[PDB]
Amino acid sequence: MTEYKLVVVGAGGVGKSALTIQLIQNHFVDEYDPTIEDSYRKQVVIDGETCLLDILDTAGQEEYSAMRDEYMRTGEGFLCVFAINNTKSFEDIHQYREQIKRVKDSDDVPMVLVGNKCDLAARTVESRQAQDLARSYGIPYIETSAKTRQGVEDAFYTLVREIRQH
Ligand SMILES: Nc1nc2c(ncn2[C@@H]2O[C@H](COP(=O)(O)OP(=O)(O)NP(=O)(O)O)[C@@H](O)[C@H]2O)c(=O)[nH]1
Ligand SMILES: [Ca+2]
Ligand SMILES: [Ca+2]
Ligand SMILES: [Ca+2]
Ligand SMILES: [Mg+2]
Ligand SMILES: [Mg+2]
Ligand SMILES: [Mg+2]
Repeated sequence: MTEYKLVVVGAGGVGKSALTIQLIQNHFVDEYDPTIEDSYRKQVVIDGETCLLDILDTAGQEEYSAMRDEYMRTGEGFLCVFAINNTKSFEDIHQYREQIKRVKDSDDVPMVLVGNKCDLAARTVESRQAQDLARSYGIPYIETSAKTRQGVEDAFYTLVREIRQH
């Protein structure tokens, strides 16, 4: 069957792991344990296709990011995650996208922009600002909450749909 290799990237603490674990394991991780490099694999049916998701959950903390580029280079699509209550994480997205372009050696890489923690009201990134960023990259913007599950399946499945367009 088809395997989709997804890679989740973004600044430390934005909820990359919590999103991936909510998708795969159906619970919310409340604590913050910084990631080095973890992988998850699950067979799912997406738009009627039985396929295998292979998801790489990467480090956002600089200290734990050694060799992240070597993990990223295998990816077929990238979830570029920021938190809607973390303006710096949103600003960081451009540098993650530049890194993606470098590791894939391409200006045309399947990606989705994800604004996580949308259950929180300390919003400093308005939807329209992120919509505009995503538009400049030619990709969709989706908001998620790893805590409530809002948008979680949609974000990952949208990334699969973006890979299918390439
Ligand atoms: N309210 C709320 N908290 C969230 C959400 N997603 C993650 N968090 C919280 O934010 C913290 C960091 O989440 P985590 O998934 O570890 O972040 P990360 O991006 O994987 N960090 P790292 O890059 O260091 O591995 C945790 O305390 C987690 O519970 C969300 O959607 N809503
Ligand atoms: Ca594949
Ligand atoms: Ca929990
Ligand atoms: Ca390269
Ligand atoms: Mg993590
Ligand atoms: Mg503002
Ligand atoms: Mg699209």
